[PDB]
Amino acid sequence: SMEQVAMELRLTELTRLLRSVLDQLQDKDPARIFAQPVSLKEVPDYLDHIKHPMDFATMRKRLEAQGYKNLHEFEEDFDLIIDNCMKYNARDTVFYRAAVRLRDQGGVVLRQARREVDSIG
Repeated sequence: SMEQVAMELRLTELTRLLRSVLDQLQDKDPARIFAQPVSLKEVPDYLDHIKHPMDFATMRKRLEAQGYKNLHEFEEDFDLIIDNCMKYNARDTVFYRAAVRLRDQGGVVLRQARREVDSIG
């Protein structure tokens, strides 16, 4: 149908916008602390602590499968990255501090993307 195509074009554009948003969020992690999943070889007990792991590579895979339907779902995953880290690592750690900085710096980027997604529909 012609509607299903029109939808598919919107999803594609949302995917295009969320791709730029992801690139901007990931620039705020220059140390690449959140680039890849926490290693289960190197942190064997991780899943006893964190029930829903997340990282930028895993968000990228979902993004390119057009698996984000709206900005809310995308933000849930970003928030997992941050909130997982702040629980698993203690306050006086390079890792916790990196998440606080990503949260603060990403907020600005997420603030504008919400307006762009409301604006462009």
